[PDB]
This record gives sequence, C-alpha cells and structure tokens, in this order.
Amino acid sequence: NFNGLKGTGVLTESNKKFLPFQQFGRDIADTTDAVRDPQTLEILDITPCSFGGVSVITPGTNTSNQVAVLYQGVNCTEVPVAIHADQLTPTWRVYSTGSNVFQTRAGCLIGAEYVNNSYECDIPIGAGICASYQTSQSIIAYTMSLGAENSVAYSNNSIAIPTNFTISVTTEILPVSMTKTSV
Amino acid sequence: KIQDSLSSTASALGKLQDVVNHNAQALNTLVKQLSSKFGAISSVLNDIFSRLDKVEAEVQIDRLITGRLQSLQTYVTQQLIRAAEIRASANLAATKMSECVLGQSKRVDFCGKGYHLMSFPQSAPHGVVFLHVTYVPAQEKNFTTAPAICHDGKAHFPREGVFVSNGTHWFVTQRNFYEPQIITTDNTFVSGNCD
Amino acid sequence: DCTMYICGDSTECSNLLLQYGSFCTQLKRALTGIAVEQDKNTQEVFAQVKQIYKTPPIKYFGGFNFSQILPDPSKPSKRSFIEDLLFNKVTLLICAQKFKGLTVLPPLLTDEMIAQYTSALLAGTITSGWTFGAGAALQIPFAMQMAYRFNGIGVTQNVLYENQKLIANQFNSAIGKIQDSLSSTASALGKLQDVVNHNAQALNTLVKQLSSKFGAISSVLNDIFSRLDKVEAEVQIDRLITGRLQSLQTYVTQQLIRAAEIRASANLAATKMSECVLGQSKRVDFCGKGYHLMSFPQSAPHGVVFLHVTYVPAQEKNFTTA
Ligand SMILES: *[C@@H]1O[C@H](CO)[C@@H](O[C@@H]2O[C@H](CO)[C@@H](O[C@@H]3O[C@H](CO)[C@@H](O)[C@H](O)[C@@H]3O)[C@H](O)[C@H]2NC(C)=O)[C@H](O)[C@H]1NC(C)=O
Ligand SMILES: *[C@@H]1O[C@H](CO)[C@@H](O[C@@H]2O[C@H](CO)[C@@H](O)[C@H](O)[C@H]2NC(C)=O)[C@H](O)[C@H]1NC(C)=O
Ligand SMILES: *[C@@H]1O[C@H](CO)[C@@H](O[C@@H]2O[C@H](CO)[C@@H](O)[C@H](O)[C@H]2NC(C)=O)[C@H](O)[C@H]1NC(C)=O
Ligand SMILES: *[C@@H]1O[C@H](CO)[C@@H](O)[C@H](O)[C@H]1NC(C)=O
Ligand SMILES: *[C@@H]1O[C@H](CO)[C@@H](O)[C@H](O)[C@H]1NC(C)=O
Ligand SMILES: *[C@@H]1O[C@H](CO)[C@@H](O)[C@H](O)[C@H]1NC(C)=O
Ligand SMILES: *[C@@H]1O[C@H](CO)[C@@H](O)[C@H](O)[C@H]1NC(C)=O
Repeated sequence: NFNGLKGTGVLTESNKKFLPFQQFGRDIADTTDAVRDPQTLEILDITPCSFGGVSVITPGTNTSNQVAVLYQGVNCTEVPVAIHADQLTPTWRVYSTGSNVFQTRAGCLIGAEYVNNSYECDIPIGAGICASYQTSQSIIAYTMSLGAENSVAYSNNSIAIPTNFTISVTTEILPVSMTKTSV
Repeated sequence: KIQDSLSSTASALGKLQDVVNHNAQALNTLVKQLSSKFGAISSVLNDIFSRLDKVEAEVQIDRLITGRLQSLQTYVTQQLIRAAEIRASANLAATKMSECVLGQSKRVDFCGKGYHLMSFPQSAPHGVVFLHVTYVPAQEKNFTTAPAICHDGKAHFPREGVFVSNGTHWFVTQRNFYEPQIITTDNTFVSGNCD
Repeated sequence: DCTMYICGDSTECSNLLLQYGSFCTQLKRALTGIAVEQDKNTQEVFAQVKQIYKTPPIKYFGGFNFSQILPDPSKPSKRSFIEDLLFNKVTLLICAQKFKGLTVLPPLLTDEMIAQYTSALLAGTITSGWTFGAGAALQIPFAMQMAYRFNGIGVTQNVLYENQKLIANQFNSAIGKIQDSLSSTASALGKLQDVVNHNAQALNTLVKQLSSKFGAISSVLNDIFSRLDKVEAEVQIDRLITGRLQSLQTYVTQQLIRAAEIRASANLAATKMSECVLGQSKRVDFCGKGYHLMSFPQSAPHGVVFLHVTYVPAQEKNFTTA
C-alpha cells in the first residue's frame, strides 16, 4: 500500500532507472510496475504473483481415473515454491510435489511420464507433445509422430508402373443446414 | 465395408454431431442466462414490481432489461457466425454434388483420396454424406526407362505413354497400368534426328 | 480468463461477478473453438501425405537445380534457403499481455515439423511426380516429368527434349530471382504481416480498455470501495463491471470474424496444395499467371507461400490460316 497505491505481487530488485523526480513506473498496459520505497531510495519492481491457466489431461472417465495436469506459461521450478497452505487456490497441491514432471514450451505437465519413443497424436498439448493412455496403464506424453518415413529409390533411368489396381470406396461428410430457430 | 465403418464407432459422424450440439447447447445457455440477476436486487420481474416503488423499480428493471436484451443479442450474433460457416459448407457440398456426383472431376484430392471414378450421395440428418469411388494403383514393379528412342538415325517418341524395358528389349505402355506393346510406328511420331 | 481480467486481486469484486452467471463462461467456450481450429487448419493444409519422403543424396535432376528450395542440412534447423528469407522478413510488451490474463498458447504443430512436411511435399513432386498424391509413390526421371506436364499443357513432349538445357538454365535463373524479389521489398509479405498485426493490434485495445472509466468515479477497481459508501458502491461498480464485460464481448465477436476470414483462406490453400502442388490443374489462372507446370510449397510464419512454375508463351509470328 505504498502511499495509498494498493496492489498485490512480488517485488524484486529493478535495474530500471528513475529520475529523482519520478515516483511510479507504468507499462504499456497502463498500470504501476515499479515503486520507490520512502525509507530506501532503491527502486522496487512490482509484478503479479505466480498464476496461469490450469489444464487437466484426462482419458475417458470410464476408461480410467488418473488425470495428468499441465500448467500453462510458468517455469516448472516456480510451482514447487507456490506450495503452501492458504497460499494456493487449488487444494490439490499434491501434484506440485507429484510424479515425474516434463517441461515443454506450454509449461510443464505433471502426472504423466514423458516417453521418448514416437506415437501418433491422441490428445493435443502443443509444441509437438501429445499425451495418451497407453501401457500398468498410465498417461504418457510423447513427441508428435508424422508417420513412418519412406525413402524413394529415384534414378535418372528408372520408372515404376503399377501392374495392378484396386477400387476403394472413401466416405466424406459435410453439414448442409442447422435447425431453424426463432425467439 | 462402408456399412460397418460408419457404425463401428460414433466418431465417424463427428462433423454432423457438433452442428446439432452447438445449437442445442447455445439454447441451454440462453435459457440459463435469464436466471442471472444482472446486478439487480432479484431475477424475477414480478417480485421487483411487488416490492419496489415504481419511481425506482424502473432502475432495478433497467439493469435487467438491458442485461437480458444484450444477452439475447449475443446469441443472435453467435448464430450469424454459424450461418456464415454452414453457408461456406453448403456451397462446398453443392460443388461436390455438382462435380463429384453429376460428373467426373480430374481435380486431385477433391472427390476422394486418389483418382476419382464416381460418387453416390446419401441423405443425412442436417447434412449430406458422399460415397466416393476411387481408383488406387496397387503393387507396382519398377522398370528401366528411356525418354526417347532412335531407330533410323531419327528420334522416336511415345504418342501417348512411356517407354519401358524388362531388360532385353523395350516396350510402350500406359501410365497407370503395365500393358506392354511392341514398338510400332502407329504409337510413335518422329521429331528430328537423335543427336 | 474471467475473474482476474475483470476483478483481479480483488475478492470484493470476483464475488459479485458470479451474479452475471455463465455469461463469460461462454467466452472461454467461444475462444476455445477458435484455438483448436488453428491446430486444425494446419492439420489439413501441410499434412496431406501419410509418408515422410526423403530426397536422394544427389541433387542432379537432369540439369534442374533445386538447391534453393530443398531443405538445407548446413543450417541447424531443417529450413530451405527460401524459408530463411520468409522467416526473417516476418516479424511477430508481450509479457504485459500475460499479466492481464491474455495468454498466447503455442500451436500443436511446432515450426520444426512444418518445414518437415514441406520437405516431404518437395520430396515427392520432384522424384515421384504427382502420383504420390493418389496412392503408392512411383519414381520417374525428372527429365521425363516435364514431358508429362508439357503433355497436359498442349505441346507435344518433343519440344522438351529438344530444349532441355535451355529450359533448365531458364528455370535456374527464374528461381534465383525469387530470392532477390522476396527480399527486394517488405510489402511482398504484406498478406502475412497484417494477420499478426491485426491480432497484435486487437490486444492493444483490450489491455488499454480496462483503464477506461466507463462513466465511473475512477477506473481503478479498488479505490471505488475505499472512497465511496457501500450503499451505492454496487451500482457504482456495476457499470464498471459491464464496461469490461461488454468490451470483452466486442473483442471475441470480432475475433470470430477474423477466424472466418482465415478459415476461408485455410480451405483455399488446402485446395491449392491438393491441386497446384500434388498435380497439374486445368483451372486457368488459378495456380499462377499462365499455363501451369507444377508448384512447390514453402512454409512461412502463420502462413504458407507457394512457388508456382508457370509456362508463358514468348514472342509470336502471326500467320495466315484456313
Ligand atoms: C522380357 O520380355 C520379353 C518379351 O516377352 C521376353 O522375351 C520372350 O521370352 C519368352 C520366354 O521368356 C520367349 O518365349 C519362348 O521363345 C523360345 C524361342 O525359341 C521358344 O522356343 C519357346 O517355346 C517360348 O515361346 C519369347 O520368344 C521371347 N521373345 C522373343 C521376341 O524372342 C524376355 O524373356 C523377357 N525377359 C525377362 C528377364 O523377363
Ligand atoms: C544450384 O544453385 C546454387 C545457387 O547459386 C549453387 O550454389 C553455388 O555454388 C557455387 C559453387 O562454387 C558457389 O560458388 C556459389 O556461391 C553458390 N551459390 C550461392 C548462392 O551460395 C549450386 O552450386 C547449384 N547447383 C548445381 C548442381 O548447379
Ligand atoms: C527463345 O527464348 C530464349 C530465351 O527466352 C532464347 O534463349 C536465349 O537465346 C540467346 C540468343 O540465342 C542467348 O544469348 C541466351 O543465352 C539464351 N537464353 C538462355 C537462358 O539460354 C532462345 O534463343 C529463343 N529461341 C528462339 C528460336 O527465338
Ligand atoms: C465409457 O467410456 C468408454 C471409453 O473408453 C466408452 O467406450 C463407453 O461407451 C462409455 N460408456 C458410457 C458413456 O456409458
Ligand atoms: C526456468 O528458467 C530457467 C532460467 O535459467 C531456464 O533455464 C529454464 O529452462 C526454465 N524452465 C522452464 C520450465 O521454463
Ligand atoms: C529414451 O528412453 C529410455 C527409456 O525411457 C532411456 O533408457 C533412454 O536413455 C532414453 N534416451 C535418451 C536419448 O534420453
Ligand atoms: C544419372 O546421374 C548421375 C549423377 O551425375 C550421372 O553420373 C549419370 O550419368 C546419370 N545417368 C545417365 C543415364 O546419364
């Protein structure tokens, strides 16, 4: 509550320079981010507390009940610091000190063991990560698989011609209209 | 096989399912949204009249009429977006019916995965389902080729087809089915010398 | 997010926001549909192959030179020479948006495999021809594939082999100017800059909007309760709440529009790749200016850039006909 400037967050050392006149620093978002302590001329650095979107990775509810959790846009070493009673809105703080964690560009997901083999995507994550319920049975997040590679034996005197043909019926579905409604 | 494929899993009809789901889900929100008090004292009109003076009951109602009317407006706008999306799907469906069904289209990957032969439309609830019939080349054998051929000191070309040989002597065949033929002047036109 | 964008760090504000019900719970539903869609467009544009082909080590295609479009192993990232110019010319604080609850999720298909799919599409159209867009990939000599595209144009294939070296040198000089032309002006990539600009510009209004008064005593959330009595504070705070809530509604209903103008472009590109790249098309002036030989795709940030190779008649001699 610096001079009545109510706010919440964590304050660190700020390398930004204030002129002796200037008191409050403002960002592009037009809000305070740095304050000058009345007792100590050193400039603080206001930034909001640790937060972010909470994503749950779940298979079919009937299939299983383990649900790995992915944390959005946070360093994976920060959420262990966040663990404290009356300090975290979720009461399920067990996963923060939970199973083996894997860190990606979309934060680190907890409750799923990263397997370094390749599988086709079942549940999208982002940045080439796809969690799935595989083999006892748990949740594993792997890297995106683009399909098995297939070299072509190209040669400047070689040609390949199909000696046989097959007819396969392919389906395709398109909506044409929704329900007419009135209010 | 198509009979079993569609009925094997419920995810085959996914495109049609959310069209009737999003509509049936937006209505639920609209019905639920009238329960909101919208900052007023209550959420039912009759109690506002029965318990508040008409000089200031309008102010409480003002936050309710404007709140409900605006909430109704966002539902209509959420419908024009979908109407502009289905219209972009009906026209694509209309193009499929015009080209894939009523005729044959040489456009690759437009009426099936591969060469297109024909189609059969099928009626669907709030949509249409097509049955593309495709020609797909089967197992193949590679051969040794040559762009041209010289017989009388003069270049020779395939009139339509490609030149192939199994190792001993050459043959001309179609592009999509190995049907070798003896090289003949009828399948060949000369163009200049072979140097 | 709902609570912290409207009533952040204020338990005396988020409590009364529930009085509006699921009004902004529908906001997350709307912006989730656009989110998953941007991971669906890229799935149906760059991924029309079930195999990941690799070009042979030698790059001598009968006089044709493709070093400007094949992936470059020398660079640590598998990106083609043309790809490098596109990425540099496309330019994406960013942290301040996050602190207001405006996250930027990363796409499912990361940029590395996007240039890997494009490597596959450049590994079939130069070795296997257009037959790998219809089934089993079959190799043909690239000296012959011109005689097939030329056959569909209308000219007999004899004009090719009599003029192969002339064409290859003509092609080699043609692909080189694309490197110069793309970097010549920054307005060439204008159709991609505005896409990231409009998205970036829209967020600027949103963060600046929450500092507006909306007719209230003060735009600051906390000082309203700390300076005015509670009898009219709820009325006072209501028009501040509806100001931010309505502003979020305006942004989302405009963002859906921009999705539609992109969803339309995604389908156009998907047809372009299915026709202009995976084959030769008879749709005049649909895959470039002039008769169409083939096409080569190249990835780009938040977009795709094609390289149509069109056939244009040169000078002519008028004749007398019957
Ligand atoms: C590549 O294709 C050519 C064309 O079919 C093959 O040449 C032909 O081969 C068959 C048997 O493989 C020959 O038939 C036999 O000919 C002998 C000749 O004395 C005859 O006594 C037998 O009763 C039988 O009819 C056929 O004559 C021959 N074509 C010619 C013009 O001589 C060739 O064998 C194939 N090579 C490979 C490696 O597949
Ligand atoms: C295909 O074109 C590229 C582009 O010019 C060629 O790369 C050149 O290789 C020579 C070889 O000494 C170098 O001096 C040039 O500096 C290279 N160009 C660039 C832009 O770096 C490549 O050699 C060509 N390939 C074939 C087979 O002709
Ligand atoms: C057709 O046009 C091409 C180029 O558009 C001509 O090729 C050029 O010919 C001149 C003179 O013979 C040479 O100096 C150039 O080096 C050639 N260019 C290339 C890329 O090789 C060609 O001569 C023209 N043919 C006719 C019959 O007019
Ligand atoms: C339960 O979930 C499974 C998914 O493994 C599904 O196959 C099954 O139909 C579900 N049963 C229900 C929803 O009754
Ligand atoms: C956390 O920050 C450190 C900074 O040194 C960085 O090295 C690390 O990769 C970050 N981890 C995550 C999960 O963001
Ligand atoms: C891949 O995973 C296996 C088992 O999970 C492990 O033994 C191996 O060391 C891993 N490889 C790398 C390169 O980390
Ligand atoms: C095929 O390419 C190689 C690579 O340069 C070349 O040595 C060979 O002569 C070519 N084939 C023919 C038939 O010219």
